[PDB]
Amino acid sequence: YKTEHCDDFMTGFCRNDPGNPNCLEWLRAKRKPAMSTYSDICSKHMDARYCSEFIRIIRPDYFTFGDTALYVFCNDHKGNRNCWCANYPKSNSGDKYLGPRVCWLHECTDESRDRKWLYYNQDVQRTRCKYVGCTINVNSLALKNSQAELTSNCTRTTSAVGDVHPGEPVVKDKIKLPTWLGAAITLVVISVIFYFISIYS
Amino acid sequence: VYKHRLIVLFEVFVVFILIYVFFRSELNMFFMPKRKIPDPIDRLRRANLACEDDKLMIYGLPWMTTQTSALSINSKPIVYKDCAKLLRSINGSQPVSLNDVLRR
Amino acid sequence: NSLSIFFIVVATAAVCLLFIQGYSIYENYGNIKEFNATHAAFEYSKSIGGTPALDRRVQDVNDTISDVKQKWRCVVYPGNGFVSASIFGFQAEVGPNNTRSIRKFNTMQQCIDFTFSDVININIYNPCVVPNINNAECQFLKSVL
Amino acid sequence: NSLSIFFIVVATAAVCLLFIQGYSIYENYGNIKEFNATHAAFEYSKSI
Amino acid sequence: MITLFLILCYFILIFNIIVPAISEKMRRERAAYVNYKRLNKNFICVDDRLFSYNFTTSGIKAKVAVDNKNVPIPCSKINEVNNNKDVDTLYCDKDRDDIPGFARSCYRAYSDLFFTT
Amino acid sequence: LSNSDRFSTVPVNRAKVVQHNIKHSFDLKLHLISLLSLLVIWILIVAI
Amino acid sequence: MLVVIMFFIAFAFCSWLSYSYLRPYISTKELNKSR
Amino acid sequence: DCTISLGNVSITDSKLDVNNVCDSKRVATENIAVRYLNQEIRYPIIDIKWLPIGLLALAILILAF
Amino acid sequence: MASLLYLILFLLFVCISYYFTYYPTNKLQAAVMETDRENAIIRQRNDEIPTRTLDTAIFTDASTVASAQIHLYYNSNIGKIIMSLNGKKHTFNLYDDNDIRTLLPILLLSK
Amino acid sequence: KTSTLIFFVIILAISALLLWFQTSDNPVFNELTRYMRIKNTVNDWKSLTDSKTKLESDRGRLLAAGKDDIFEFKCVDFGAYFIAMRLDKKTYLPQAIRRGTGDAWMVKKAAKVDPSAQQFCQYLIKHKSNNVITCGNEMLNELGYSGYFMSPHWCSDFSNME
Amino acid sequence: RIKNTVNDWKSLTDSKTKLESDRGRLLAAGKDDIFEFKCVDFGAYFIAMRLDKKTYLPQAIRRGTGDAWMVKKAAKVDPSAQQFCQYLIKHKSNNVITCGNEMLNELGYSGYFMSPHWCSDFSNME
Repeated sequence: YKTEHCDDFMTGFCRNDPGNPNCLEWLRAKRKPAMSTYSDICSKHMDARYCSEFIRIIRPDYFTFGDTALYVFCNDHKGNRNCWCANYPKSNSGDKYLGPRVCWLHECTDESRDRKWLYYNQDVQRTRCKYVGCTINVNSLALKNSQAELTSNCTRTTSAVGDVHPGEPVVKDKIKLPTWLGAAITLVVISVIFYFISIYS
Repeated sequence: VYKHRLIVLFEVFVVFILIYVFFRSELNMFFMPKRKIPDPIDRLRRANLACEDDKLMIYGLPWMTTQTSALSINSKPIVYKDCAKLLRSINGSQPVSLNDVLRR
Repeated sequence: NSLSIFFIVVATAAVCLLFIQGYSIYENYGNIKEFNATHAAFEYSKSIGGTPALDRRVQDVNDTISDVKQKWRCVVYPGNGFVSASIFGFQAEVGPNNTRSIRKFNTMQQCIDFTFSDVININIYNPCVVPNINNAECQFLKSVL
Repeated sequence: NSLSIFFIVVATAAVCLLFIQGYSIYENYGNIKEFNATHAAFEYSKSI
Repeated sequence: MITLFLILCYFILIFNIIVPAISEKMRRERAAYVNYKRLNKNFICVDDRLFSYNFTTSGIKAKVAVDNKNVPIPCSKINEVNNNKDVDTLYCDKDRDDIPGFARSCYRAYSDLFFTT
Repeated sequence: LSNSDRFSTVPVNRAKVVQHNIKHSFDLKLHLISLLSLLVIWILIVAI
Repeated sequence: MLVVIMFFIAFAFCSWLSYSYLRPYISTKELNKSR
Repeated sequence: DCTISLGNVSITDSKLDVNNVCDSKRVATENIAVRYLNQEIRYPIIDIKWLPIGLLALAILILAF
Repeated sequence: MASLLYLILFLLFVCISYYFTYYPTNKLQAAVMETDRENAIIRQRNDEIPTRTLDTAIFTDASTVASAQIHLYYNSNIGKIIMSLNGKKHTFNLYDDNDIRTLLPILLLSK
Repeated sequence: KTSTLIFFVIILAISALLLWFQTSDNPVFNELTRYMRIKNTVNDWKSLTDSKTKLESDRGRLLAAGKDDIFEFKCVDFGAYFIAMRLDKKTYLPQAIRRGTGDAWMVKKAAKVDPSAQQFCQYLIKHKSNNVITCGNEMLNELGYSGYFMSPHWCSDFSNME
Repeated sequence: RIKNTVNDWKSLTDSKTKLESDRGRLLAAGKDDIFEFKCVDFGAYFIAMRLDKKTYLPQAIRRGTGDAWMVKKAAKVDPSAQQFCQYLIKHKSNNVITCGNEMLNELGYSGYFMSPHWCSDFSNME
């Protein structure tokens, strides 16, 4: 795919199967038919892996195809939780976190989040975010029969932190019986039954 | 006495009548084998990472008749000059299937 | 007489277990009653099929329809508001002479409230059928689904 | 002997009582583990 | 006294193991059938297939709507199956190996009867 | 401040919390178990 | 003969008990009546 | 402004407590958080499906007669 | 003869009692038991994939390989494997040929 | 001889009494069977559900810090269906519009882009929002399953990190 | 073991408070100022305490219904903290907490066996 000869056939062949290594290699040629075909493919299937590779390939030189694909996908899929940075679910504020405001919602500017879900203008401002606070990150926590606590009191001041609320004593102290009473009754009744049977016999 | 044996036979007859009338279908579905639940990973159990010269391939996939190249994270066929050495270092000379990995 | 001893011990075990169970039940009946009352949903889980609980008493037309175009949706009719549309046609209203005219709504929410309300209010106005046919509305309906 | 049978019956009753008590402990082993997981700190403490 | 013991064993078997099993089965399944009939729908969509139920002396029985080719009718036609009174049906009792996933569907048909029991 | 409602504005008497936890908890009856075991052993050996 | 007589009396009484308690659930006359 | 970035933490039969005290005059606190364990005691009730079988046990006394 | 008949009757008794005590006799019990059995099967199949962190040789390109520590979540009910690598989740469909060809080198080069 | 017959009759009488107990819809019999069934499930699921619910209340308290509209209903797309979810204002747990006395109202999608399902979900948000169901302890106490250990489910972790 | 330990807590507390009341009886001899509130420095906080007139155990100014007041210090020299402790002495001295059995009955602990605490540190240092 170093020449424009296979463009016409691959245009349809790659709509049939976009994750194909040959289709992805055709897109690495970074010609207009390939990028437009994948912009059309990813405007419907932006939640697929090949769309991650597509966004990786195009940006930053041809981010426009991925931006148009993301716009179409996230105006179609309003309920997708991954479109809530580009298309905020609030009715009158969808452009709430566009541009340098992407930093104002720290779940959009995240390293665990795929950047196909951000416009390029949001993506370039993700490296200029200025964050103040106390973050604890644990890559993994495999805990077995062990209670764990992860607290981050971020204030410089030593707070007047007291005790944890114990809850409410739902259980009520019902009047119980002596613990030996069941055994005593069982043995007594068994012996009495045996004695009565012996006398009758 | 034969009367008591006849009573036992009558009781067995009543047991069989009740079982036939009310629990016929439950007993019919008793020797039949249990329902099979599909396993999405069952067809990948025999897959082993063979190497052809410098190209890392996947064997053991029945529905994919042709030898299929192993892809990398960015969906690019894997070519490595030290393919054989890496494979030998990972597991050894003997081939390893996915079943062996799952059974570690 | 070892067999007689075995029979006596096993029958005594049965009777004594019955008495222990009776005493425990007598002294804990209220306790287990409160336990059952407060844990009533733990007897049988509502996911016996391996699937989430579904209230069949509550109706939903989305459960059965498998073709999107069969469903009714609110779509913007340019220059005239919002209309409810499907492959069958548009929600319609009766004219002066029992005619079918496209029922138009001012706002999306009103259209949704009319469309999805459980009250039977379906009046088909197919713009591609022989009685009332025109190219503009038919093309719009084909392009909007 | 009648008294031997009575003693055998009483022994069976007592062993059934013991089995029921062991079953009570068995049924409440999860409660025991929860109590221990919460209160293991106070196993040797001289105050709260 | 072996025969008297056998009489005792079988009497207890019947009236304390089998007949209570009948009682629990009949109570549960009659309640499920009543809840079903309260829906006022002849066929219900379970696992993308139309299932109806009937009550017989042996309990409740599920059947699936099928067409002339013994292919189950999809729920998209549920209305036109409920109005229809001559629907071809296959009972879930007899195992059908030609229909894919019949056992799972009959399983789920029986399972969603007991949303209340 | 994420778990501000987890704490108590009023002081907490944690000793009473532990004492209620001990009060309303499973009672391993080792006294009854020991008496029953001794009775069983005496019946099995001396009595029988 | 006393064993036979007593067994039939108990069988009849227990069958009567079971029938009385299980007629509302096995008698499908009410279900057939409802249409 | 101070960040803790732990790796693959794995703890078994133990207790963990991470406090983001970056030398902020916060005294080392090992306060044990007690709660009201509203425990339900299980009762020694054998499954009453045993009631027929137990009756059979008593029945075998007829063999000793 | 008589002893053989009595033994046969007693064994038939014990078998029928065992079936009616430990096996489902109505549709509610059968459905509950099959739910439990299917859940056990699903949990076993999910647990076949190692949940703990594992070392793999992951090819980040055609000719580049790096040793990486990954986590895997297998859901066999829907047939999907989520790999947490470098803090990001990649979802592999087990019915997709390309996803299979990408995931299998990661799983097989593990240790 | 006679004692054997008397014991025979006594055993038949006790069998009749146990028949009465079992098949007469007794309160004690019903409570004991219920108790066994309930006790096993409680032991299986109550502690898991409580620990997971506390952890997700922590996660939802962390997630809701700063956000103002996190406590109003939004139609969330779960691939094959829509659910009208929000964050519970008290326990900070996922909450969904319930369907009758069952689970959440999952509005099925006929294709990948289904506008009618979106709009019916919005109709639920505006109209049927008085009936709600929360993941975890409430779902376990009302439906018998918590939803955290069942997949696919809108409460499960796999369905949400996918 | 846990049950037995929590049972013994009370007797251990009673023994320790009797011993420390004896030590306080021994210590209070010829020093009348010990019976008056004093602002003592604990490195990180100031506490206004004295010796109880009756039981001869340490007794400090209470904070609400909780333990003794602790005027936290932000450095080694905190004039504001000390002056606030003086203000507490001159105004809010009507409500006090005493170590030993009174603190056990009010707050569930006697102050002893707790590290760090003002009862044990004040008894040990003096």
